[PDB]
Amino acid sequence: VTAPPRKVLIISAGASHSVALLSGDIVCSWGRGEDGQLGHGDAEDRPSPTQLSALDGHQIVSVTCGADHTVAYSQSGMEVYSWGWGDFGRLGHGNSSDLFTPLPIKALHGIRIKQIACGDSHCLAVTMEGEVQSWGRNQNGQLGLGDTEDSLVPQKIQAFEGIRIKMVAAGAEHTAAVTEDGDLYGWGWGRYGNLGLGDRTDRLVPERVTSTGGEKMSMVACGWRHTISVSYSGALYTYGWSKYGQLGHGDLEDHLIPHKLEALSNSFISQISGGARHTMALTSDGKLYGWGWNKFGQVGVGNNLDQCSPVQVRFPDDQKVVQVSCGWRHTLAVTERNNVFAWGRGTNGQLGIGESVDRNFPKIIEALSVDG
Amino acid sequence: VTAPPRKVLIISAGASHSVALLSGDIVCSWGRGEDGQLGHGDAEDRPSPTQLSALDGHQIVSVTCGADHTVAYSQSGMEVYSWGWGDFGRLGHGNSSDLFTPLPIKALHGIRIKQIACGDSHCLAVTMEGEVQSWGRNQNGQLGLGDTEDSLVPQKIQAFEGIRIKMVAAGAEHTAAVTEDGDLYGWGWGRYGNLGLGDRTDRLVPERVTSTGGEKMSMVACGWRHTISVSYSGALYTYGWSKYGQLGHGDLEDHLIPHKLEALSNSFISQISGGARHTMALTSDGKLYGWGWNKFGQVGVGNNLDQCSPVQVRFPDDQKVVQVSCGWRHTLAVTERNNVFAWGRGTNGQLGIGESVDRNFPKIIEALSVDG
Repeated sequence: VTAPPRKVLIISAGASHSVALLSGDIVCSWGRGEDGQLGHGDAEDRPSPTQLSALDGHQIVSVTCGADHTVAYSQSGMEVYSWGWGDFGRLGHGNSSDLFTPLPIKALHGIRIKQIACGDSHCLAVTMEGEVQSWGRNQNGQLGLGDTEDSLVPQKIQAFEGIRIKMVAAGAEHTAAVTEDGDLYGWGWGRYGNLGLGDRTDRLVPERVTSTGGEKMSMVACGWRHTISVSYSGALYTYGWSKYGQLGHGDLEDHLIPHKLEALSNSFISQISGGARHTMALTSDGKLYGWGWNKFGQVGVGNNLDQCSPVQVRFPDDQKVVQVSCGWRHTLAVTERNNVFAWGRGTNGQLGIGESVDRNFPKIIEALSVDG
Repeated sequence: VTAPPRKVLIISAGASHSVALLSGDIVCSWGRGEDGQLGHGDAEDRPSPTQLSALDGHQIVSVTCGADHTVAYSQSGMEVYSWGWGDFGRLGHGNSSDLFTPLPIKALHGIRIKQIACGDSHCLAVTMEGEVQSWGRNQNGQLGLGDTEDSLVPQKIQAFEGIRIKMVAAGAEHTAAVTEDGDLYGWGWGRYGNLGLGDRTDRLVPERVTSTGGEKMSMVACGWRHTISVSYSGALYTYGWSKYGQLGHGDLEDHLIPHKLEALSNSFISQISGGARHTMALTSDGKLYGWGWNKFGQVGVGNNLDQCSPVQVRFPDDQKVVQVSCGWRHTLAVTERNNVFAWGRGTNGQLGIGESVDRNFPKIIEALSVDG
């Protein structure tokens, strides 16, 4: 009998593409291919998951999408790879060349990497020791280096000296982080209140968010112009832009400091993802809630109407969700049954279900899933 | 017999879409439709020219594409319309809502408009009196208003008081202008020397280019990060980014001040267009030269190799070219026979030739042309 599908370990949504890491250290990618973000050498869209052969045997343990580029890394080889749109040095190679196949980021060779975050035009790496390096576009201070000059190679954020960083997140042109001891930071473009600092002004270095209720934060994620964080008590906070209701507070008003999403106060949140104009949160018992822009069905609730308060995304037999990732106009999810689902815009093939119309509720990706 | 095709009056290329104005005041659009830039109400790509019915009978005399939006105006009704991606107020309506159908820009109602220029995320209008108003993204000073705050509505550039502006041009995040008396200006994002001011620094208000040889400039155009101008003697100057050879000086070096393109010194240049990473120039006797990025065939010279020096684009029977417009990955041209040709990337339908592979030399658009 044909071997069971590989376990789906990681999913990541870019703006119009999708990438997964499967057991056996196998990378696959699908969706928009025009900027090289799929990494298969050509520039064509792929409507079904396509194995990225160039990374076979390279012991990849992680993948992360930016808007129109992709990063992956190997812990054993201590190598980070990047490919896709090259403008402003977002790929980190000391130039701005686009890449249609993965190349190792030489500046990160031999570094012990804990996490990579990618925004639209900048990226950040966290080391096992909690140090942070950033690269790419810096016009609004998003690299946190204290100026506004783009960096074509990774540079250490000296502002975090002596501060152990747990994780970072990046939006279009802003950045956030949480420390191992629960403090929350924001920097970069801040015009819609998305740094959580109480104003609409950029920051060129990380600045600590002081309005958190004395609550410590365990995690943070960014959408295009909004930010989401979760406290040690599982409470969900959002801040920044809510033009499309993506903050989830029942209206379309921006927030300049973190604001607890009251409607979810009785659920413990375990994972979060920000899309361009929508948001996902996953509870500890595997229920997925979505909200925000829904023009293309990306909220996954069976219609095409924007949602300004959380709505539960439903799956067959109520199977629990274990991973979620948001793109510009689509959403990906993995369930406890080792099924992968996708919904939203499908014109670039990003749903991974073969040629298809857009979908407004979850659709199974047969190529990756146990069930049909 | 079926009436002759309408005369093609204006062509304009956006990043991944294409728009034309035809005799009888008819607007048609094709290519990528996802952000609303085609203006037909839906979000779908159109691979053939599609009449924009909503503007029928509105006496449109001009159309101009930005990256992912479109502007048109009527001289008789003194109305300017915009549609497409709404972020940062590039559409000029006092909000940042996307539009999938044209809406009039109320702030420009009853104003006598001479010209509209659109970049990626900002736009400018020149009045019949040579005044300039700008709107949209302003993070690097590209609106020329003296600060870095986005403007959701048009605002007058007070810096040009008493200076009669002939025309303006806009790139990704920079802007240029020529005065009626031949002076050249640049402002906005300047990191690749593209303002022509001798450095890599932004300007928040227009600044005059002083290295022009005492030559007066009759016209200016912008690509993504480069700028092109033509003198009263028909000499061609380029400056800014030349990573892809788009300045046309035989190598890949940036220029911080205008540099005359020596290879074309024996031709008189009459029209110019900048694409994202390629360039077009049209001589007074109707010969079209292209150069720069050619990955998708957009230079139109029968291959997919970048060109760092001008190469003549050839047409059937050497019919003269009368109009040209460059997009992100495609190029449009109109000839003296009232034929329209397109070449380059075709995945969004932007070539207007029905479903098609990419093309590396000119292909006739049957729907608009006299010939087959």
